Amino acid sequence: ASRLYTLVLVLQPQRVLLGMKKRGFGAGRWNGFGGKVQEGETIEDGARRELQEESGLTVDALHKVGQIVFEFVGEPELMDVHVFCTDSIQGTPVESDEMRPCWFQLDQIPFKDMWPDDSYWFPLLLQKKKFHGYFKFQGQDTILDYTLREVDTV
Repeated sequence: ASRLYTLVLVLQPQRVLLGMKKRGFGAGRWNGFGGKVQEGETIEDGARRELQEESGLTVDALHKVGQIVFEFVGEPELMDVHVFCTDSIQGTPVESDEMRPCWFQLDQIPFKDMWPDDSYWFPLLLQKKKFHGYFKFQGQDTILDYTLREVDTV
């Protein structure tokens, strides 16, 4: 058993929007926007909801760019993360209770203050390659196992 999550990256030609997670899981790291998919919404609709709740933004179109499965040692549910991108946003990002948004130049992405798996798969998002990733963490800092590959269909 896995649990569905979303992650949304707003990726423009020379900049990417990230949020500093203020509370809960991953607090104190920059990440894309997202969360648990709820009952009664599609995965994409949950990604839009989470982007709106966390950043205030709405989007015309979301593109599927990846799937990453996370195992956390000692947690029974795997996280099945569906990764989306958009260039097209509507509105100005604003801070929420969960996230403080900020734009980053593509050569200044703050990997040292991001989940450690991001260093591995971001290069693929930036190159516009679709991917499937798996990472096994021991706590929040150590990757014990991982796999990563490009795919044709996400």
